[PDB]
Amino acid sequence: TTLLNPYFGEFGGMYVPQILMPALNQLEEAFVSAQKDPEFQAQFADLLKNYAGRPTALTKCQNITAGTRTTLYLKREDLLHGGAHKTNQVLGQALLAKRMGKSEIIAETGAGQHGVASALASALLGLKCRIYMGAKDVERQSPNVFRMRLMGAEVIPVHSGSATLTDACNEALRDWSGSYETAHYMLGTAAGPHPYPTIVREFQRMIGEETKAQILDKEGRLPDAVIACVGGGSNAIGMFADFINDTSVGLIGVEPGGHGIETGEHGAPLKHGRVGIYFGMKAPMMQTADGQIEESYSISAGLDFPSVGPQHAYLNSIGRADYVSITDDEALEAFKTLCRHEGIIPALESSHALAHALKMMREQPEKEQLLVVNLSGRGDKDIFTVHDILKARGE
Amino acid sequence: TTLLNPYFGEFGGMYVPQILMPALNQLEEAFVSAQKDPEFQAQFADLLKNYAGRPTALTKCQNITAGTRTTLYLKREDLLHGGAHKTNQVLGQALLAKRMGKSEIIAETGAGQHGVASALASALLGLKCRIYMGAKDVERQSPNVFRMRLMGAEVIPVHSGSATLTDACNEALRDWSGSYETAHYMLGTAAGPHPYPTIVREFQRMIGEETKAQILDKEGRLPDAVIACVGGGSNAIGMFADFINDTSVGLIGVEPGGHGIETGEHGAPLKHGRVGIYFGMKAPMMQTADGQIEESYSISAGLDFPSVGPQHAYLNSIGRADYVSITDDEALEAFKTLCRHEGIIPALESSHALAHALKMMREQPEKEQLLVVNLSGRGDKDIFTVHDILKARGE
Amino acid sequence: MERYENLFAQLNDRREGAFVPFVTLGDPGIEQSLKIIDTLIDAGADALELGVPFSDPLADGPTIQNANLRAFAAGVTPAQCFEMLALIREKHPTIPIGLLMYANLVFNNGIDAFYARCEQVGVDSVLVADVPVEESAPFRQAALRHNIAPIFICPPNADDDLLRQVASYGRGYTYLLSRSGVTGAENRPLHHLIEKLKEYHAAPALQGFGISSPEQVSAAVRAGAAGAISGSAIVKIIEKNLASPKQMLAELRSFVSAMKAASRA
Amino acid sequence: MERYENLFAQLNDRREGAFVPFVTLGDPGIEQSLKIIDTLIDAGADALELGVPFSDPLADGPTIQNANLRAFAAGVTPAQCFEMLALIREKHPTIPIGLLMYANLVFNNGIDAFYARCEQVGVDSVLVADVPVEESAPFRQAALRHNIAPIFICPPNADDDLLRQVASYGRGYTYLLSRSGVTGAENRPLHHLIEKLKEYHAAPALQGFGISSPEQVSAAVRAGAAGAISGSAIVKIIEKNLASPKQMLAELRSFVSAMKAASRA
Ligand SMILES: Cc1ncc(COP(=O)(O)O)c(C/N=C(\CNc2ccccc2O)C(=O)O)c1O
Ligand SMILES: Cc1ncc(COP(=O)(O)O)c(C/N=C(\CNc2ccccc2O)C(=O)O)c1O
Ligand SMILES: O=P(O)(O)OCCNS(=O)(=O)c1ccc(OC(F)(F)F)cc1
Ligand SMILES: O=P(O)(O)OCCNS(=O)(=O)c1ccc(OC(F)(F)F)cc1
Ligand SMILES: [Cl-]
Ligand SMILES: [Cl-]
Ligand SMILES: [Cl-]
Ligand SMILES: [Cl-]
Ligand SMILES: [Cl-]
Ligand SMILES: [Cl-]
Ligand SMILES: [Cl-]
Ligand SMILES: [Cl-]
Ligand SMILES: [Cl-]
Ligand SMILES: [Cl-]
Ligand SMILES: [Cl-]
Ligand SMILES: [Cl-]
Ligand SMILES: [Cl-]
Ligand SMILES: [Cl-]
Ligand SMILES: [Cl-]
Ligand SMILES: [Cl-]
Ligand SMILES: [Cl-]
Ligand SMILES: [Cl-]
Ligand SMILES: [Cl-]
Ligand SMILES: [Cl-]
Ligand SMILES: [Cl-]
Ligand SMILES: [Cl-]
Ligand SMILES: [Cs+]
Ligand SMILES: [Cs+]
Ligand SMILES: [Cs+]
Ligand SMILES: [Cs+]
Ligand SMILES: [Cs+]
Repeated sequence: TTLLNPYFGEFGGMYVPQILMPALNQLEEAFVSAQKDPEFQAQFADLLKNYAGRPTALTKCQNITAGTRTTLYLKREDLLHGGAHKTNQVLGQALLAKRMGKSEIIAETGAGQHGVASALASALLGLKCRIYMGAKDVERQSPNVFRMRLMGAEVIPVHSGSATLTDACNEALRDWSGSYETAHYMLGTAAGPHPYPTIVREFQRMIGEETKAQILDKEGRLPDAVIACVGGGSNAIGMFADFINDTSVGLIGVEPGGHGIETGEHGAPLKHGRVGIYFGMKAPMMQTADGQIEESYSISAGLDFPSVGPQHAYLNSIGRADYVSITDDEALEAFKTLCRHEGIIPALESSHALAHALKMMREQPEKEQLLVVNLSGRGDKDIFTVHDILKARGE
Repeated sequence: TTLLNPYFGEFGGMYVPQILMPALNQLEEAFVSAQKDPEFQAQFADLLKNYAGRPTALTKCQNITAGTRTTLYLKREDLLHGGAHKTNQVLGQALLAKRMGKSEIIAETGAGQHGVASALASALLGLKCRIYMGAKDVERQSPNVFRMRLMGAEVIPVHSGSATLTDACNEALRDWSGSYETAHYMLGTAAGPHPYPTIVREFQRMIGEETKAQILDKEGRLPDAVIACVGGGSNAIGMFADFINDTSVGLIGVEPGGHGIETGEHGAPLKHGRVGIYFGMKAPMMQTADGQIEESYSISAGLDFPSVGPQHAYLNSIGRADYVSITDDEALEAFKTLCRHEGIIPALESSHALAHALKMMREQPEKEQLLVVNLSGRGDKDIFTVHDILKARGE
Repeated sequence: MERYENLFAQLNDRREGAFVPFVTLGDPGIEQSLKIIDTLIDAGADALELGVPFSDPLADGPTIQNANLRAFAAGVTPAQCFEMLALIREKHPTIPIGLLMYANLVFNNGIDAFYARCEQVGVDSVLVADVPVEESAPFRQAALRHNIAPIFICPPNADDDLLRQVASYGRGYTYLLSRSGVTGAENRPLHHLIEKLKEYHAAPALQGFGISSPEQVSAAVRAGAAGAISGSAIVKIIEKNLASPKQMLAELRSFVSAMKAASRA
Repeated sequence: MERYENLFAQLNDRREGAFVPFVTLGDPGIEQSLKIIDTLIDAGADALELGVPFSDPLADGPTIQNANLRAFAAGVTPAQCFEMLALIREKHPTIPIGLLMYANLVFNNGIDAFYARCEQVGVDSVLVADVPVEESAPFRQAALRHNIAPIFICPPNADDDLLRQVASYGRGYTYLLSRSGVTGAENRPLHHLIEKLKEYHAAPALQGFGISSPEQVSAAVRAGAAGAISGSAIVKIIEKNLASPKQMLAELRSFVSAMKAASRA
């Protein structure tokens, strides 16, 4: 039994070896207890504000929407301490770990933003932190590898499989299955076995709560749509959550299209995969006809994952949220556009969200629409990858 | 004649070729007019808040002061858009440039944080931006070189002299002396000819104004001392300004000690140089017995400058502010301490300020004191320089 | 599931436990795998635990990860595994055959259709490593409708509710988990769990995860459990002799003989 | 400053302007510099503008930057420059000698002490490139107390207040600045400025910054100015012939002859 519903429609659940169920039930009750605890909430708020810098700005683009009837705001999670939204829920999970008497942290990372967030929260709060990261991602996001090691975290490159996020996820879970009495597994997205999809959403929902208050103050009304990239689902569900009951607000999640959906080299299982059981959850998966989990691809390490969180699969199924894809080339063009015309260097993950908003504007430039893009991180970790591309294509 | 006093005691002035005086007088009147203009101030405030992310957090250290009677807060300019306090006054100078009908920007940079700030403000506000940077600094701060070029700025390496900040300053001023009808020279610190020391202070004074309000709210009283690194003087005077009339508050500026003052390889002219005339101002200078301007040294490019702003020379002369130095090794130890025990990766420039506060605590650990460090930037630009050091010394 | 019932009856009338080796089907190739398994059975294996190659074996350490990879390097598909299972069953009509599955391979083409195919080829039990009792309902219902025993894990620190659930839901044998962690011969019983399972009328217990030497086998039988499973120790003998197929088989037969003997009281 | 007065009187009684070359003292070495300057004067230089090597010559483009560096490469100090100045004055008793200083070299050992040394070696004027009229008071007071003419720049777009200030404060000659920018022979008059300076009783005007060919010299004289200064064109002849000292001097003499001739109406 559980205290909370582990499913969103047919999606979710706790598909983990029996040995890990006490750990999951332990985490669920600690979360339920923390959510009712004024002292927990005040400590969490204190860290969000005074350590991480919340509330984050809501920036109105001027230049990139000129000559259209689109008004575009960027919710500036790139300004959060650590450089991405991943820091929000890590602070909350770290307080849950201390609440449970845990002293070590396990985490997976791909863009290395969740790893950086896990390392900085563990340094601040006195936890010992070890992080699995695919060897391919060690390379294309190497600034973050240095950053995690400078803060005292152990960084373990994973060379099996694709050497990307799936294999780091697998290694993390293998480790936790044999260290859970003393380690808390700080899962980095709104996926995995219950209660993680629920916990991660609640610990990221300030993204959308602030956005709602900010838009109402600046525009006197709700947005026509909010738009976020979807790697495992955390920044998108954090942006969506507070708008779910506002049925006029569109919710748009953007999956990586990689080299193009038709090439099969992409990271878009919600719209192009099929439901399966893996990473502790029933969710859309990229898989072979035989049920083998496929390798994903994205220029962006943070989106390069062959599955998706179960609340997004559910919101899609009932039609409350819509999901699209953006290719490597489209994300790169939006990256360049933002640097040059607004002076903000976005993460390549967030650039997928931006690219779709720019499409929405450009395709229908006389359509009146008020849009918010979740700018989930800054792009310092990407400048070397981007430079090698622009040089390969002669720029 | 001028509208405002160009001197702070004996220091300051306008020691520029006669050809540049109209440009300086033009800038002074535009500033005086902007400061009285509600619409200017509302536009500047709008950019500070909604684009750059102000107010910045005031973070209470927990771990690094444990077992002492020091309470230490960090004013988090590392969280500002662009990653350092340099962004504040750049937004204000860019609005002054538009107010004057200028369309191009010239700037110098050493740590590349002012260059990044100049490039991002020029992208946002529609100015064409070119930046001089010493070739040595091109290398040890190369992440910022990419960043400026991604935002559309032209980056010109300067190979003469030391190939550090002095030579970029010289090249910038040479350029402005022949392009001033169309370019605004966006000077990056509180030095140079009047009115820059005044303008830069007023456009950075929100650092100290916020700090005062934040400390009063959290502690119910003013700080015992505020502490800032001094490269040319802008983050320190921005922190100091609002406390100058609170005579109980100590003002402590920290110059780079480099390899040690006794080696002569340092960047501490206020305490170890002697007054001279150069970079358009009468100020303490590192110079030979003959009056040749000496080359400075610091592990930190942002502090590696053989002079200092004239308001700091004045505040020192009357005893209102005290100035100290911190060596390369001391700054590196404070860098490591902050990463590992608070989860914040500071700029090596700010690490000098932190190192002195940690000295103040460690030397007298039963002394009750409430301290604020100006954490002027984040350290992403330094991680490669720091890694090569830790490897050279076997870590 | 009747084959498990009959095996445990005869092992009872002989005062000995069961030795149950594990291999991944098709490691290092189909023909060598079938030959390996016959050698296991000839050397004295009482029952078999057989892994179907899966892309992401979460509960397996590097030894069995590399087994899965070798199989995939030989192009081994679940379909080919079912052809192998049919050939093994045809040679060995009374040997209990148990599968080690991951959930996506069961769910992929339809849970009922998976268990129906298991019944067609003569499989006796199915353990799905990443399905806890809390999610097991559609798997164990489909298992029973096709006369397949659903195997449930009894972990070291299980509570009473788990004990009663596993007793009532499982058939064939109860999987007595030696320890936390993942499979491996590099990381090495609880008598109280063995006896509570008996009181609740659970299927007989086999201990697994970390059993690599005859002493561990004798220890489990003495603790009152019905037998023991060894995967990685078997697999490494395969890994070490890839270039010597018949030196591999000689070493496998010697090892299994020693492990089987240790189960005889 | 009397030497300037007498030179402009005689140039008036001859219907010609002044040609005033510039070199950095000690470029490329002390002995070659003295020889260069004698060759300049023998070829027809009316007065001299002489730079003291400074570490950061803000108003100088790369040609004269490299002159400064060459001098420093020969170990040339301001002290050695004053010894050179004394040797030049001893050879040439009537030739006006003007220094191009940067402010820190004047302020360094004491402004009064700098001008006192200038008077001792026989310097006639001092232009401090980074001191505008707005900061000039202690420099021009010390200059006049030691019978040194303070030279002030009249820039292209000067207002009337500047014109009246420069007229009243300067002595010797007024520096008519050709254009914005820094020195150089790569980047190439205003008659209204020349005539307002006369009305206010300013010292006679010499044009500089960018004069590199005889035509530019003749143009300045025709515009009513009293002469013209060429630095970089002179300096590059030095730079190009560092390995041929006497080919250098031959080319210098030829060039100066042509520039001087152009000043003769
Ligand atoms: C700036 C930024 N913006 C968006 C994202 C997308 O992640 P999302 O908001 O959770 O959808 C990332 C993803 N980052 C990952 C992957 N994190 C991850 C992704 C998938 C499964 C497990 C994971 O730990 C990391 O490890 O840092 C990111 O860095
Ligand atoms: C994070 C950080 N923190 C502190 C500093 C020190 O500068 P300060 O606050 O002005 O004293 C820097 C200095 N940075 C410079 C030098 N800027 C500079 C320095 C000296 C003269 C001219 C300059 O443009 C830059 O160009 O980015 C910095 O990056
Ligand atoms: O002897 P070892 O260490 O190699 O272990 C052999 C295990 N092979 S197995 O099929 O019994 C087996 C049984 C259960 C497993 O996972 C689960 F417990 F979560 F269900 C995994 C493998
Ligand atoms: O012919 P060019 O281009 O080489 O110019 C030669 C100039 N040499 S100089 O001593 O007259 C001279 C005069 C004034 C200068 O700067 C100032 F105008 F700001 F004061 C610099 C050099
Ligand atoms: Cl269900
Ligand atoms: Cl709550
Ligand atoms: Cl509450
Ligand atoms: Cl509300
Ligand atoms: Cl409104
Ligand atoms: Cl395909
Ligand atoms: Cl299928
Ligand atoms: Cl799409
Ligand atoms: Cl419309
Ligand atoms: Cl004064
Ligand atoms: Cl004001
Ligand atoms: Cl006002
Ligand atoms: Cl107030
Ligand atoms: Cl208080
Ligand atoms: Cl020394
Ligand atoms: Cl001296
Ligand atoms: Cl000191
Ligand atoms: Cl005290
Ligand atoms: Cl047998
Ligand atoms: Cl039973
Ligand atoms: Cl002559
Ligand atoms: Cl006069
Ligand atoms: Cs803020
Ligand atoms: Cs618009
Ligand atoms: Cs994905
Ligand atoms: Cs303390
Ligand atoms: Cs300095």
